Amino acid sequence: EQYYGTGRRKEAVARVFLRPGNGKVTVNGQDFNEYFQGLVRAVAALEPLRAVDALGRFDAYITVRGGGKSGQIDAIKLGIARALVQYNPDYRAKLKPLGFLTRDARVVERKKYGKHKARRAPQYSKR
Amino acid sequence: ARKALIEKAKRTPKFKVRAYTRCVRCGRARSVYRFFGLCRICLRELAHKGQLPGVRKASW
Amino acid sequence: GKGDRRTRRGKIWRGTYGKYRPRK
Amino acid sequence: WKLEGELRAEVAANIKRLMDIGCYRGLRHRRGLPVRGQRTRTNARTRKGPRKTVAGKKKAPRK
Amino acid sequence: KIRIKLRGFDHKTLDASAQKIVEAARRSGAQVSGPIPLPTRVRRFTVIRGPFKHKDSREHFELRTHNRLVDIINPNRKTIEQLMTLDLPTGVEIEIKT
Amino acid sequence: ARRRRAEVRQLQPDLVYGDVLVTAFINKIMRDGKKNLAARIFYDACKIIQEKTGQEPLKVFKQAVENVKPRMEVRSRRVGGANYQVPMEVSPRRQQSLALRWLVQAANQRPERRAAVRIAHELMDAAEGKGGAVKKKEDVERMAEANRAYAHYRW
Amino acid sequence: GNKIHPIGFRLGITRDWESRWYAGKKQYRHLLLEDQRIRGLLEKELYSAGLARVDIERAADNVAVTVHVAKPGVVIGRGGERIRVLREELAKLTGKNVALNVQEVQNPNLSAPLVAQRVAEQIERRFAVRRAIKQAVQRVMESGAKGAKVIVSGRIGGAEQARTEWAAQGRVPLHTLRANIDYGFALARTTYGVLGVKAYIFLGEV
Amino acid sequence: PRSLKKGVFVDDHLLEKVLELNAKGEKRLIKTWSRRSTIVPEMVGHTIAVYNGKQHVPVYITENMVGHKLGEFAPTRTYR
RNA sequence: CGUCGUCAGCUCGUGCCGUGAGGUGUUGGGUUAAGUCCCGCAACGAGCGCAACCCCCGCCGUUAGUUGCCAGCGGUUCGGCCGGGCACUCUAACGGGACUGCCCGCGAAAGCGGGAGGAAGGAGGGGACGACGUCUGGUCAGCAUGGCCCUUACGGCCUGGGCGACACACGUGCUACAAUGCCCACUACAAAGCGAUGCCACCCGGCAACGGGGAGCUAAUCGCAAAAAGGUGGGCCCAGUUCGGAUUGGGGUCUGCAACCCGACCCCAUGAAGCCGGAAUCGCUAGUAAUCGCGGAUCAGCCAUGCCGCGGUGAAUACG
Ligand SMILES: [Zn+2]
Repeated sequence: EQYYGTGRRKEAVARVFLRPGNGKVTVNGQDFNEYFQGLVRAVAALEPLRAVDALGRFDAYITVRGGGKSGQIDAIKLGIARALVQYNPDYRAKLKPLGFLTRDARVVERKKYGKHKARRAPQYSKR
Repeated sequence: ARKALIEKAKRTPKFKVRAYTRCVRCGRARSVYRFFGLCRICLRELAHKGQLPGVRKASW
Repeated sequence: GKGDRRTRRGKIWRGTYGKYRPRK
Repeated sequence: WKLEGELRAEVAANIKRLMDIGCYRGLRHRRGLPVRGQRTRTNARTRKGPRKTVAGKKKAPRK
Repeated sequence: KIRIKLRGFDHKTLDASAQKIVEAARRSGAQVSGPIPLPTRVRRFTVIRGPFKHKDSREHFELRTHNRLVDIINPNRKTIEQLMTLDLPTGVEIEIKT
Repeated sequence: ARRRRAEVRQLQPDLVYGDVLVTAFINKIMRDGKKNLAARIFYDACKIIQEKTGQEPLKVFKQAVENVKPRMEVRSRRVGGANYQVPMEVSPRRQQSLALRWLVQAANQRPERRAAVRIAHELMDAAEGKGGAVKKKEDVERMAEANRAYAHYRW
Repeated sequence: GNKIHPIGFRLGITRDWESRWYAGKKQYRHLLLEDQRIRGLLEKELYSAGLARVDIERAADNVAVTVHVAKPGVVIGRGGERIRVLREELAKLTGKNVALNVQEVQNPNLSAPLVAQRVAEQIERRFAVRRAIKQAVQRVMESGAKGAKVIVSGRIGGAEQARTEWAAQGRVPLHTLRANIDYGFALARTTYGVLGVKAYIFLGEV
Repeated sequence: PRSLKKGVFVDDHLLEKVLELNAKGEKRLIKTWSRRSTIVPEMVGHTIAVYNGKQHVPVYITENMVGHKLGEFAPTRTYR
């Protein structure tokens, strides 16, 4: 009837809803190719599908809010990866070795004082 | 921070643009926070004692 | 660039609005 | 619009004026220093011309 | 429909406080909307550590304010009885608008 | 790197050829992390290699890298006074880094106003064995083997 | 010149504030300046009583104030006549209308502020600094405490060269964020100059 | 590209003191610390002496220099 | 408060060695980010420091739902707008989870390598946190304080000027020299913050700064706010240019008693140097550098291109 998987990346949340069907994707309304209009990376998000020969077998409604269309592309990629497991829990065996079921914990680094950008340290002359 | 120069409390700005914060504890006019009436120093001194209600040490 | 006060960026950089970066 | 020569004539005419009257702004023109109240301790080359280096004082961290 | 809004500095002086308000009125009115959290507003004070120079000393101080809501629809006298005068915390301060 | 032997960051394959080496090259084109414009340029270029060249872009590319990889390079070294330039092999790893870097560099050294083209044309020239990229490569080997006397400082 | 205030450092845990009351924006600065006015007099007066802390709770025009002392008597007064003078001198400062409780200090020998003042005083009377210090650490260490330490500033004995005296026993982990170390500082005006006094007392842990 | 808006400012120390002299014609000198004031026609012909912040310099106010502000005719700093 | 230095050290107690200063312990072998741990040993333990206990970010669950969504149903001015519903995102409080715990390999042990599960590991990523001491380090100008000095004044009030001067020298930066770019238009994703005379919706007058009018907000429910880079379409066509905006002339807004000295902003004109920088020299090992915009404190206004902080996109390289 329906399947779920969230998915978060670099501060992005993607609600992934798979549903046996054609293979289209409605990201926040616009078509998959409409929200990510011209982003050589987009293709990534659906990689967990091709992982187990899905896509042209499923369908996906997706809500995405937070971060940037790049982070969303990874949240969504994780969503489609999780949801694809509630469906058949047997997918892990091949879906995980790729690492799709991991939550990239790489986040912006705090901006420490004394320094220009958390690390970028100010420069000196005839020290 | 001479008593003499703490005429700031005098209101009587003649014109309200001559008004100026001043520390409500040391007179440290130079970097007085509003929310406290205290200068960057005293604010730090008191925060260490605990006399600044719900003013813990930040970190993240 | 960010420096031309009479362009989009020049206005954005200077955090202002005018004939070159109207409110909308 | 007032263009070309006739314009340069005006502008030149203006400057000449605030320059004839004790106008400080006019003196800044004579002295050749920036008029719109900028710093003249450093950065005024666009108005001064090329640096005119002189002898100086070393050991006194002028860094 | 009595909307309560609780704010405090201690995230316990509230969960304690606002929780009393829940168990109390849960015997004289509706059933309460449960104490709903609500984002916290933090105030940062970045100060130079010592006096005179040392621009890169610093040390951070924040004054985080917490909020709680609750919401009791179906006000029924006894509700305003179990609540009206039976609070306890000192580091709290309420505002209610039924 | 005093402690470990810093392992190589493994890159996610291409979003079209699924070739890691490509991502690498695209990363060398990128600047200010504007990885989209970077990816575009390399693909537009691949389509410029399709038109003006009846060959598959991917193979033209790899061919290029190949001719641009130096197999010997000179590394300075202090040996009794003077700093003799010792000639020596080049790691497989370093060969790539240099090849790709050199390509992008020579590519941005070309005249054609369009970024995507300079890459397109540079790659091709490289394949044929000509172009600023292969120059540097052959210049390097020349440098070594011309200092092959101090090669007994093997390093 | 390193190390943070052991209290301010632990405020989140093993140590509560001296003023616990909500407020904000338009009030906070006014409602705080007051607290200082309060503490101001209490310390200026209740000296001989042995001040140690001045908790100040609030809710609305009905302040708290719970002065902590070693000699609760000196505070109260005869039958309670002084707690009348002060408690009144109080509202002549804050129309607010406020209470004035008084708790007794269970062994002023575990009150960093006290141990400090204790030493600060001796030093003012011209006692041998190092001795006074060792003694103090002993008293504190000799009546409970899993650790203690005292530090006197400089110009020890009026010496032309400012020095710095020590003394310490048992664990006194300033680094362990959970120790529960009472910190106390005492000044010490003198013919030759000011000399700060620091008292550190360690109790339990968790 | 100067600008005040609507209400050309002029301290009335010298103002109501300059026009009072307009009744008997003119006068022979003035002296105000109000270098902050704009110059109005009524000042023309007159001779107001402005303050350096140290001296009172005699400034003959002519038409050509109306809109300006007195101080612009009493130099502050001393150079070369 | 800075600093060596977050460096892996500095010591004590008792014992033992030495006429003594002192030594042993703290050295040796293995290991570690670490005086970390293991084995050894006339040493046995301990204190300060390391680590841990605290905060932010990674995954899961409970409680709570005016944040949230047809997930799921009916309606629609089809705006999650309406009813409704807490599932989900989220909000904030608590609980779980990682410990070389399990599997194979070497080892005496600590542990090293490898593998499974897992969101995650072998200190998972970033903070707070700085030992005994050193520099006669920094600050009597924040405050405190010994001593010396001044008291019609080395005090106090005021107006004005100065701290903003310049032939020059240096440091830290901003903007840039352009096509991986600049301009115009259209269109899309963020976080953390701040708001009472304060944020300012929307409407009107103005090219505009801004003015007039005026709704809501007491602020997860209103406002600042537009994110910018980006995607789509057009223009420019390699030129000191539709690069670059200094400088200067004019008009004007706004704050403020007051913007000459000496404010910021808007519009017209002007349109400089600069075509990538000598010797020499600085930063950063990953979500880092690089690049893009957003907020805040101070604050009437503002010389912010500074400082503290936020998220977006996102590398190269490390033999040694
Ligand atoms: Zn102060």
